[PDB]
Amino acid sequence: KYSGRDSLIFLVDASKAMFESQSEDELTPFDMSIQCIQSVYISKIISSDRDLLAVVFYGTEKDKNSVNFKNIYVLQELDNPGAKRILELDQFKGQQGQKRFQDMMGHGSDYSLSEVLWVCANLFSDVQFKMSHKRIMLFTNEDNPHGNDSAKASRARTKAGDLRDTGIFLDLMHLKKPGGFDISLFYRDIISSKLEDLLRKVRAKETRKRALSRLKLKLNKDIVISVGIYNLVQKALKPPPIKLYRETNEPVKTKTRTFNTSTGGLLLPSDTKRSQIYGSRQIILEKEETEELKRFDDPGLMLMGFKPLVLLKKHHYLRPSLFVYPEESLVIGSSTLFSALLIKCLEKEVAALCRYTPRRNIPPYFVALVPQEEELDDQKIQVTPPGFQLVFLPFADDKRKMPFTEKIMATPEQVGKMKAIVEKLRFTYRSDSFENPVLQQHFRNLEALALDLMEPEQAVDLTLPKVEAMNKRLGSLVDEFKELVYPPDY
Amino acid sequence: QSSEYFQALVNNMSFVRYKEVYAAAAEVLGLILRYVMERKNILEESLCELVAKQLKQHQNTMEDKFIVCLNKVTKSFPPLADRFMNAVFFLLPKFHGVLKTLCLEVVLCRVEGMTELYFQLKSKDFVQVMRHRDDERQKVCLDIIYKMMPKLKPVELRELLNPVVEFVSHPSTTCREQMYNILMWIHDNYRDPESETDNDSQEIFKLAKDVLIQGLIDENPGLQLIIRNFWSHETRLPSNTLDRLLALNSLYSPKIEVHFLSLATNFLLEMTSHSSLITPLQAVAQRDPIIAKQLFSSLFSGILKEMDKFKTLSEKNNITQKLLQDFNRFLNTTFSFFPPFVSCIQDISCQHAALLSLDPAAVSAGCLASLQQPVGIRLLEEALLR
DNA sequence: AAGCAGTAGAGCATGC
DNA sequence: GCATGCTCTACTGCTTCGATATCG
Repeated sequence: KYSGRDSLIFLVDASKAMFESQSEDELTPFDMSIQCIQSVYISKIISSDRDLLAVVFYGTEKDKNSVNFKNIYVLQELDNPGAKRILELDQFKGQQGQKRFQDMMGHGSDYSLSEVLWVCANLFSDVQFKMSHKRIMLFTNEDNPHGNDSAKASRARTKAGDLRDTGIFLDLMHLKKPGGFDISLFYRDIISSKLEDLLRKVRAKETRKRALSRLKLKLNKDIVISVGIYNLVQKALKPPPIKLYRETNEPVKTKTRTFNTSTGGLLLPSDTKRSQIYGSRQIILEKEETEELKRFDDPGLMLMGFKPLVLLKKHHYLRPSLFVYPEESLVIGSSTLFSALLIKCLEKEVAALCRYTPRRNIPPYFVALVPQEEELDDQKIQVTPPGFQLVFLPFADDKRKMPFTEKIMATPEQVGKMKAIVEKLRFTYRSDSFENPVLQQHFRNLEALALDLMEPEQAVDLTLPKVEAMNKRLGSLVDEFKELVYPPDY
Repeated sequence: QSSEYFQALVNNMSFVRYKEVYAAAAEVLGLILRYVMERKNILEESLCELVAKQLKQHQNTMEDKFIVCLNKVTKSFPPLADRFMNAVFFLLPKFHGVLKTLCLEVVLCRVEGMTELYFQLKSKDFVQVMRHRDDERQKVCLDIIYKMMPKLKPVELRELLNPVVEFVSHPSTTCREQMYNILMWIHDNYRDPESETDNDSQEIFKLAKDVLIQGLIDENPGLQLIIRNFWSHETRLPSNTLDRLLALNSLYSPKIEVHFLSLATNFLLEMTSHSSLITPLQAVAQRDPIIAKQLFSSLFSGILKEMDKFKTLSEKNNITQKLLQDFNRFLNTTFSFFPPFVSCIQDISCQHAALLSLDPAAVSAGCLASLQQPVGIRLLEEALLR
């Protein structure tokens, strides 16, 4: 569903040797798990800031749970990612945190069985909302935790089956007790290592989905079809700057009025008119008059001819490009007319030409509808959906005029050198990962106030050239391309 | 053939838009499943599997229609929520309105044979939905507790019993009828008869001896004939002639003093074996207090006048010292003093040289507040003589 | 747009 | 005889929020 929310429970196994250093002076798995949990929260507190995130440690000495079991301590409850939750939770970092967790809850006990999954089910059942994703993140390192009692193994796989029935799925993010993945054990009964997704890869994203307009395309006068006009490249930017009072630390709730008519007083919408000046004479009008002088047509798309895909030069563009899809609020069959029109427009490489009026009162605008056939693969590489695509087209004072009367020819002693240069610099493009410096450092700079660790954090920007690694990679042909034919010579 | 007709039917269950087709589809599915269950010769192994696969398809896309159809299939088919029993408990703190009644209607059916129940029901805060002003929820949630008594330890029964006996001040005679139906077993099989066992196994018997005595002044006769024929049963109030009179002191409970004399002569007058005038006396006593006071005050001394033949010289002293103890208990215990009862005990004691030395600290504060001073003055003067 | 919530008002059954 | 009582669904609007034009 559209207003659906997802859910995640962090189940931490801090019992026997996970609280030990594994007799290894290299890395500690408790601090690794708390670092990974802090990374998850600190990303999703600006990425997807409405899901449900809980933290639960098991195998502890005390207990805290609403069925009142033993060894099981819930810490927080299913709610938003919160600055209080992370400032509370980061008191268990390092050996100072190991000792503070020792004195605060302790470590080590004969841990549970099915009962911890019972606590997870009673944690999910309380929430009155629409849960869409039910995942459990398990941070454990042992892989036969009840390898001396088979009744607890059978009851644990039974209770995990009854958690799989109602729709709960767990993905145990494996800690590294042998470092490499050598525990090829038999844990297939419960499940449906790599940590880099939880570590780094998502410091500035968002999640959303709307439709932006639902318009109808009319062909002659009577053949109408219904299309949803989705937007797929949207230019995200930084959130609005809320206003705040100094002392009481609250919003300001501004208000706005208009007066001083050479008398003072107070005004209304009706007493005042709109106006313009053109050199010497002044015009006056009403607000409905200046809103009605730009009034042409009705909202929708109007078919005004056909053209194949050869005249439009990609020198010509004006705005981003939307994406039209056959929705389902005219008739069961507008999909079929769009499918036939799709097949014919693709195979005869023809593209539609239309007029397009976006909403209730906007001047009309010429668009061109170019088809697109989907691409998927064996492993579902769903890179394109099938449907049509708008391209905008300019009108008159869009295209300006350059000085433009310059034409000088060069000499063909440089083309092979430049071919070698561009074959030296050749990299296969991209799929993702060219993130935003300004928004990125704003995210980090806002982390450094409510988390207030030290300073502005890491601020690498993956859009700078590296001239130091460019010079040696190119080589010493810069001078010969600089002065093979042409000296500047001052 | 029998492979597509049923598929068309269970497939028409999925037509989930209009109310009449799918609810009646589920009901008639329950009828078909029940007929092929008790009529085992035709197979059911296709059909039960088919309809359960439809329901498992149902429960995650939309849930209201899932609980509705499971409710109506279980309306005549018990064993087809075992596959969904953790799903309905998963849904139970999510449903309000009529649907919480619907889930509880489901969960009543598959109890008698289920182990480890009170943990889940305690987790889903049952003792906060046993105390909300709807009526049908409160009837069904007590009919499960009449089923899950003989599976509990007394550690939890004393947590259940603390808001279930808040129902004596409730309207709606079926609800209170249930509440006086569960206490009738908790009294008859927890009688702890000097067995040296427990404090909770003796404490629930105290709080269940409270309500089967405060339930003799209920505002629905026809119900209270049940409680009277419970309390007038052989070896439950000892029915020889005199032991019933002595035992009637035991079920006093000062929430019922306004009716105590009429009830005492009623239990005493039922065990007759004269027909023309005893029955209007039973009829006339429980309407007006003063002639009833006269009737009990004469019945008491009638039996004590017969007792001097039987019940030899030591036993006379034993019964009379116990009776003196009981009357002292009465005057110390009463909270709002009833005048034609306070006068009745101080009028039946004064005429015996075995019950005189009662309690002059209790007679005084009793008859200054009952405003029956000249029976007390006569009692103390009859004491100070002889 | 995406979803919820109310309710106005025309359509089922019995009254000086 | 119309004077009353009672019941279910399509028309209106609410609220959040994402986008867009527009002002400075």
